[PDB]
Amino acid sequence: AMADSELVAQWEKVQIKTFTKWVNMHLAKKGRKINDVTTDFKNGVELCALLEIIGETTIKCVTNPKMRIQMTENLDKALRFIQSRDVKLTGIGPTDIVDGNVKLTLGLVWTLILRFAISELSAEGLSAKQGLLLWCQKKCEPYPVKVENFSESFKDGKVFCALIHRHRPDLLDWETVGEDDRANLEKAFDVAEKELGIPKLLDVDDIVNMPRPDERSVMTYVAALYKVFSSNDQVEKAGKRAGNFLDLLRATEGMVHDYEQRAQALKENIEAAINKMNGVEPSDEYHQVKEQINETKNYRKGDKRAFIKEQGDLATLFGQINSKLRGMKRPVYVAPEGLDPKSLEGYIANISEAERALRSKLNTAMRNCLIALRKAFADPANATDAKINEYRTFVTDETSEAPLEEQVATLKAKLEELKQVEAQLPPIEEAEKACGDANIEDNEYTDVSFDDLQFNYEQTVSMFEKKIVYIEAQINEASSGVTAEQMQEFKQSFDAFNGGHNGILDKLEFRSCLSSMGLIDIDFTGGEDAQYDAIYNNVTKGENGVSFDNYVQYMKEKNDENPSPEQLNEIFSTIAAGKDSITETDMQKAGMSAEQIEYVKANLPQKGDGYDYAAWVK
Amino acid sequence: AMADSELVAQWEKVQIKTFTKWVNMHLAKKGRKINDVTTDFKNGVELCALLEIIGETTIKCVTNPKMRIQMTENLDKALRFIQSRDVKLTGIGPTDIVDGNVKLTLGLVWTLILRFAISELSAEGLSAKQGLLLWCQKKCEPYPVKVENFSESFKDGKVFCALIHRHRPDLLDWETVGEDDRANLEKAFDVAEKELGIPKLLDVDDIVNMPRPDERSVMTYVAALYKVFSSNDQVEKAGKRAGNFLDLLRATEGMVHDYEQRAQALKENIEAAINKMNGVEPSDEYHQVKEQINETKNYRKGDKRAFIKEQGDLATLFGQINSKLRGMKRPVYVAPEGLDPKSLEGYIANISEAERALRSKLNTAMRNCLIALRKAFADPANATDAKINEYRTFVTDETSEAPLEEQVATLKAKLEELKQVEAQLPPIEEAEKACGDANIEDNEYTDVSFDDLQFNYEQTVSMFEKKIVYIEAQINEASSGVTAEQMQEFKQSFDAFNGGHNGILDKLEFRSCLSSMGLIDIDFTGGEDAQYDAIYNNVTKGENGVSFDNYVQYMKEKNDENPSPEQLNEIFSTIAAGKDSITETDMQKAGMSAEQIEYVKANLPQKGDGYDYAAWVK
Repeated sequence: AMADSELVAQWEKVQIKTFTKWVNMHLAKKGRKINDVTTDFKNGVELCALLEIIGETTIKCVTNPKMRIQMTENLDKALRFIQSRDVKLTGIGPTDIVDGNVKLTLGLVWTLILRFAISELSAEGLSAKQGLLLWCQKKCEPYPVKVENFSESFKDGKVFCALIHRHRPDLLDWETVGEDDRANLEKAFDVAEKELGIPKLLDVDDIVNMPRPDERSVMTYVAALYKVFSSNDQVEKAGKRAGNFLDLLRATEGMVHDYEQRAQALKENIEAAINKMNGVEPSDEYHQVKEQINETKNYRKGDKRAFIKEQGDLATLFGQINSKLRGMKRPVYVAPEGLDPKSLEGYIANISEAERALRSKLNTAMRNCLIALRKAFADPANATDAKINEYRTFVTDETSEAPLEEQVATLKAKLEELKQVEAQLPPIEEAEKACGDANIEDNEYTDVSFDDLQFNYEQTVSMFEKKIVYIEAQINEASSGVTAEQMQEFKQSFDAFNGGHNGILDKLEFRSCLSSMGLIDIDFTGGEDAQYDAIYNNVTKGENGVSFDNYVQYMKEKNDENPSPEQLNEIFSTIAAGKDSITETDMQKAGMSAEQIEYVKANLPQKGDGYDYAAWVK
Repeated sequence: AMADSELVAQWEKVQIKTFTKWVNMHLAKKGRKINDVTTDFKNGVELCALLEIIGETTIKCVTNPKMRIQMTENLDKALRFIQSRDVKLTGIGPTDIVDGNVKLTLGLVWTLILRFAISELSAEGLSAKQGLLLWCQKKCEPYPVKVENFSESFKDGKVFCALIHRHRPDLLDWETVGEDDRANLEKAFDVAEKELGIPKLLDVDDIVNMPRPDERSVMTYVAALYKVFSSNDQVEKAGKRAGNFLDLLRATEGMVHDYEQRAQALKENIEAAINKMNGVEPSDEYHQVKEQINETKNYRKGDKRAFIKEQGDLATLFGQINSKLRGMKRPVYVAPEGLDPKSLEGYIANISEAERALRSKLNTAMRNCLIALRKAFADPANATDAKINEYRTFVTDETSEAPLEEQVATLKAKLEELKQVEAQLPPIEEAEKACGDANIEDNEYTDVSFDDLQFNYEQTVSMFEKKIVYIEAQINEASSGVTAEQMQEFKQSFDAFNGGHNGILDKLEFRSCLSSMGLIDIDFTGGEDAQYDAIYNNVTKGENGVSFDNYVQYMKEKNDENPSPEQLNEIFSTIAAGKDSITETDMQKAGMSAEQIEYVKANLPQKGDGYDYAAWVK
């Protein structure tokens, strides 16, 4: 019977803890927390922040008021906001909150619970407390619970469970509740804490011990029932975070499209290039293989660069996107068969093999091409040097005992044959020149030169021609008055003066010849010599040019001008008047230029009084 | 006794022939000849030419006078010249010569013989005939001859011989004359004819037959005695011809000096060149052998040309001078030993051999030089490719069963060793480049390239580094919250973004990295991003750069932003208010962008009314 009064005190102790737990449930949204409503509101600051959250209005209370006037001034403005909303003002002034009056402060925390948690639940004749009760009565209708108030009804804790299942059957089982006061209460409070976001405003020990739980406290835990809604409606903002999370996944999905676009391009472009290398056939021509070698240099400078680089970059892309997935705890991306990075690396290894196989083909094409070019020249140059030298040996061979007229037949034979090789020379000149265009600079094949060929040819032909004329001259020594060794001299000069093998001496050629022989003082280049013009007319019968026959006729006439050995004897005799030794004196009387005389003196032997010419008969 | 009168007639016959023979002896100097003095003077022309030779004066008689007046006019002027010189005029008029009077004409031919042959031989009381007789008497003093007149004295012919011997003992022997009238006479007349130039004015038959030879005739043959002098004094002009002959020989002698000067120069210049070729030592350097090869090209273009040409020209000079000698019937010129044309030809053959021996040495220098250059590159390239590939094989070999912490020790071992080969690469690059400067274009020695070396190196080192980090990551998976496959992704991106091996991410490098990951919209090149600047400050503690440790710390914080699999479950539950299948409707009420919704619809499986997320718990 005594129970009544005793009960009220312990209720106050419970009501102070639960009212505290209700304030910092809203304050925690702003990082703020309080220990005790009866002491932490004395400065007015913590009330303004609580009013600002539940009120959606900016109050500017003085952040740490030290003197009583700022605290009281604080509560005039902060309280005036409270009073603006139809909360029951009743007794309270600002000083009542500064001075820390328990029962009035609890009454003030009570009014803003009705105003800000359950106000709208007024319903055409229903207070905040009543409508909330009817709300509770509705929600547990399927359940074997008896709900009369906010004390006795809640004590079993069977009604706490019935509210959560009705809204969320997912997280709390019903076929569970029995004689475990502690279990069902803890069951509810932890469920509210972990998935509903409601703090355990109520202590599990403090309810099982008491005859009745405090109405206001349990009424307050009713604000906690809605504060679970309140939190979730703010966790719909937390649910909008998953929109950013959705964005990230959708972006990550996109970059795999960029990978696959690029990976396919690389596979395409590679297979293509391999084919171009595999498609080219190595040349035979040097300049062609040179260009073919140059085209592989063009690849390695440009596309090869690009093919290795993109492969790496795509290995990086792949790893970067899977970095994202792994970190967002979604399953890893695997690429479509043969387009994963390691298969991409393999195509690189495939083209790195195609080029090496083609450069190998092309190296060897160059070697073979180059040996060809050297053999092009060496093999015929060797064969041709051999021929021109066999003929050389032959005209050099002094010894033949056969008749002289037989010698020239045989000689003229061999020359005709050797003259035939002349033809095969200019192909050899080509092949040497072709080696110079191919910048070849050694030839293991031949030590011969084309110039050596031409010189050996031209030399050996002259040796043939020179022997055949000379043996011709020895046949005709008989019939005509010209020693074979004299004909040689004539032919030697004539041929030396006739520039081509046009078989005649020009007007101009003849002059150069005679000026050499000193038959006219060398006036050959410039002037129009009346003397020469007369000599040339004479010599060239109608050949417009000096036939060799006409040349020899001229020379014979020049020779015929000269005196005989014995005719020259008589010439001297006449000077000396028959003396064998010729004195300077009688000779002088003959009147020769001193030059003439000194020449005699220096030439022929002195024999006493004069000089002998019996030596000159020899 | 009767003899007297008979004798006079035959004398006239003899006197006409000898007077004729005397006229044409002088006329022959002008190509003119007459048959008969008694008939050939009737036109006056032949007398004028005879007077012009013996008189040294130009008469202009009418060249062929047809009418008697020109002939007579002719003889007035021509006779007047005769009369000018103190010849005895006596009876003769011009008509006497036209009419062809024998005795007067003979008398006229007689006077000009005295005037023009023996005049000056008048001597302080002596006629022309007498002084000539005393002249004869003097000259035969040593001889057993008796000289009284110009008839009987000369008949034996012993006096004719005595005159010639006295002047010229050379050509007619004295110990000879006997009873041969015919011999001594013929002996004299032929001697006078061949060497004295006097025609046989006297007939050998006509003297032996007669009692006396005609005085005037034999007197005339006395003019022939002097006409032999007269001829020789004109053959002193013929002796001046030998001055021209002397000139020719002296010129021919000169040209042998020009030959010897030139032949010596050629011998000198050749021996010298041979020595320069024999003196050069073939190079080892390519560019050097190239230049050495080029110097032989310079010879063949220039000096070789000149050396062959001068040799020929001097063969021509030699033959030309001996042409002159041979034609002037002097003995041939022989050249001083080793400077004759055929020895000159031999020195040509000697230098034609020195060049061929040197080009052979130089060909081979090139070949050996070039093989060196290829082996320079091929041998180390082959050895080095082998090493980098043995290490490649090793990191490729998947299989080792030994502890993971042992694997990384062993791995880091091999990498350190392989890293050592890095050094030997740039010498190989040189040797390849050196082959390009030596324009080598094939290499039988190696199919390797330097680029292949560098790529195989750089690739294989990355493969080592990538395995060692990954096995490092597997050791530290335990202690720190990062899967080894996640570390790989981090390291792969980081290394990909750090340009050098400076072990940090730049301000600039970090941006490029994050813009890639899309952690800020790609504003990386241009602008000064307040956001990024704030992020960079945060991340780089004081490294002025992003340490990898700092990079991983950043990435871990980005990962920590993401929700749990089961945390994400609760996020969905809250949207559906505890429904397992999520309807478009309640979700829509949550207010996601339609893009978000369509993404869900397209991603997760439809399970009745809504879409399942039990799949996403996996």
